[PDB]
Amino acid sequence: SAVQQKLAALEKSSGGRLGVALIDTADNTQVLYRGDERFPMCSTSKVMAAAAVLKQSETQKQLLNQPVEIKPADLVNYNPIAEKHVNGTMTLAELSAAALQYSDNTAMNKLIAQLGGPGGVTAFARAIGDETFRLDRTAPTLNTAIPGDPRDTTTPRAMAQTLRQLTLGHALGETQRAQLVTWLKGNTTGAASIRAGLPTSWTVGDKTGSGDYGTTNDIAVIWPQGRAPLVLVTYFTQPQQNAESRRDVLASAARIIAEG
Ligand SMILES: *C(=O)[C@@H](NC(=O)[C@H](N)c1ccccc1)[C@@H]1N[C@@H](C(=O)O)C(C)(C)S1
Repeated sequence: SAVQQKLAALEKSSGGRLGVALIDTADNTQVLYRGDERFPMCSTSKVMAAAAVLKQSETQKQLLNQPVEIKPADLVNYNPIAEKHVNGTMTLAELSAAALQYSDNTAMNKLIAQLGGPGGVTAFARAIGDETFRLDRTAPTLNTAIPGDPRDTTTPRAMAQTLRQLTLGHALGETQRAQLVTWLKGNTTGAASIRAGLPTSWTVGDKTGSGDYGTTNDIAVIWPQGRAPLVLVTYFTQPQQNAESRRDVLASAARIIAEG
């Protein structure tokens, strides 16, 4: 197509490896660029963890109100919210909000522990039909993003298909799906990524990701006004370990997609 040429041109101008997957839910067509290649998810895998706890809430009705201790030894590299409740407690609802809207790594590790380890997160992915998603490590070592390392990776095709079933499909209950949609719309970390390349009248819920080798990710569900919703995944990684983040590439990919 024409989007393929411009995405390939954007990737050439960036010096890195770009992966894009779009699903238009009006006709279920797919716009893929390197859609079957493996990319490090970094903190875009947090959506899987929050959705798995939400799935647990379908049986444990009062699970999200359960308090969880935040002790100093739980602190890691980036804890913007959990820093404020040390020697106190946060409920699983506020931990999911801290993980999704502020990318709190301590909040993520608390979701992983609630699920019985990273194997419990991958289990939820297989239970909803995702055979590519694999979580192998806790935060922050899941952000190492070594080239060729299969740990903590997924493909754009699989992540877009899964994100649709969670936010638009019916892998979750209504209260759970609406709670996940509300969380993603309140994200505070994606102003410079997918959101920066979309028409400002479009409402977006998204989750960003960052890691070593300049890894810059963003997955998003997009509601255009007067049009069926869309799902967009943008993965980007770079050859140099000390590479700087490239959120501008994610915006440019979204603009190329939105024009399509
Ligand atoms: C996952 O994406 C997380 N990233 C990390 O833990 C990295 N070790 C890191 C990268 C850059 C600065 C500090 C730590 C969290 N999610 C990122 C994001 O959404 O962009 C993050 C920078 C907020 S940290």
